[PDB]
Amino acid sequence: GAMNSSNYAELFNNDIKLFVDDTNVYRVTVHKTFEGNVATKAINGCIFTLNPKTGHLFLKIIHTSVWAGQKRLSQLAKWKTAEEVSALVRSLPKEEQPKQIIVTRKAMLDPLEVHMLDFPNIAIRPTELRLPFSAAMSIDKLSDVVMKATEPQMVLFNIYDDWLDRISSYTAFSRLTLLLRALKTNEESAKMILLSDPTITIKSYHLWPSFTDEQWITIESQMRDLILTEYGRKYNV
Amino acid sequence: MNTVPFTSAPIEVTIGIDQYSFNVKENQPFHGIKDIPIGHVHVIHFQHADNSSMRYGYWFDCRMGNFYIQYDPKDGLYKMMEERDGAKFENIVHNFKERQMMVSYPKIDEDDTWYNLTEFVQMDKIRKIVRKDENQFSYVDSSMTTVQENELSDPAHSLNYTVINFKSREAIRPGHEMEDFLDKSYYLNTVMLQGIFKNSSNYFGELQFAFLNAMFFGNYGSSLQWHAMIELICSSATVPKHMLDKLDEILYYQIKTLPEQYSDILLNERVWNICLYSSFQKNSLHNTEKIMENKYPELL
Repeated sequence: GAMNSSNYAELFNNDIKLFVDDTNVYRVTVHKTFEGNVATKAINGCIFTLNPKTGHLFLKIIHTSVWAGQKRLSQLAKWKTAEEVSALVRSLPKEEQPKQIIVTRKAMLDPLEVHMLDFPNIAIRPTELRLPFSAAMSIDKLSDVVMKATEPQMVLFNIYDDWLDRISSYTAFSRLTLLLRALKTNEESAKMILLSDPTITIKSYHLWPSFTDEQWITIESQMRDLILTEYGRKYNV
Repeated sequence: MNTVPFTSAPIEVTIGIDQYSFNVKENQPFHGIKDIPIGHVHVIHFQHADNSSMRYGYWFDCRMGNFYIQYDPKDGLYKMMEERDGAKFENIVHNFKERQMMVSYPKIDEDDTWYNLTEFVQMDKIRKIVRKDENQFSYVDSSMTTVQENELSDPAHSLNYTVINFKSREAIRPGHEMEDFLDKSYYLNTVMLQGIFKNSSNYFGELQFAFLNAMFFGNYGSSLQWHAMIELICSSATVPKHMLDKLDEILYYQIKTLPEQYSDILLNERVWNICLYSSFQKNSLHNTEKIMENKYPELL
């Protein structure tokens, strides 16, 4: 059943699993027409499919051409997500196929279940966790490849860079969720914290800066502070 | 006009015949039911006064043989049996009639209720859903599970309703996932009507039978089947006009007949709200929507 606080360690066991977040699949700008009506203009989107144990990210870029002449796009976006996740599973060797897929939004359950009928042994699960994967488009290199795409494209990343050389999956996931929670709550402040010391760079093959173990503790502290401040402001508490 | 005689009534029991019911006292000189209309299936059903659990009964058609009821003190129930000796049977019935120890099937001439509930129900189809091929009549009770309920445990005592599952390879064509899930017309029209049922009459027959088993025995699996067959039509954008008009009449009489006090357990809120207010066919069930809104506005 549902993935929650209680069964959290299951994410880092040796059963292959993927999180699927569909938040950034259908993206629009809302604008005024000449006649003063409102219209949307779609921009490129992405499916965020993540192995939380390994950090392997299957970023399926959703080009605006997939919406051309389609109706009820927010509904279609869930089915297109389920179609591409199913295609990804069929593309993987049997021993790499996930045993579970966890969807970050309950509206993905039926679309994914119907697309995965050929895989009755793959469990499709919701989660009670409020995961910040919507903020994936605040990671500059992921935003850059989505916006530059001129056609449908799958791009493979490791969202943990080389962290697993030094820390466990549990700790790497906690660092990722904290970074993304900060980026979601106050993007400008979070990005300022990450780049404030120009001597710490992002490797060409990495997403995040090359912090030492001690620098990560300072960074992680600065992100927690950012999150609590913003919370007091949101709620006047 | 046909007769189902009773050998005796040794235990106190509420006896149902179709939509009618009679209380019989322990050892009351009751010898059966006469004037049963030819041309329809019928159900004769029982609820013991000492165990209001296990409603049970027998589907039969008097054109197919001479049937009687006899209490079995070993198995502790009223059993239907066939009398193969025509002259012995005619002689039993004539005696009981002469002694007026039989109740009369109490049909009002104006009243088409039973016809309307059983229009498409045929004994030959009942006998394929309820498998006991040595008898011409079919036993159903409160507790019997469906083939579908069993998949999710005695196969010989199952209700073999047609399995309907909206999230199955049967229901969803590869490459038409979203289309087939949101519009079930291909599952209704190609798989179920053309493929399995062969025609709308057999589909309606099974739907009507599922309802009657839900109502008369409180059979939960039957209720599931009745709702699934309704939902499959209502969730299809493309249904023949004759089927929609007929479905509206079928459902109207089922909702009209349902005991007012059993709406809570026999009616699925989600299915009815979806069918009357959200589905493709939300505007195609005028009679059904009017009786549901006037009789069960709480559920909606």
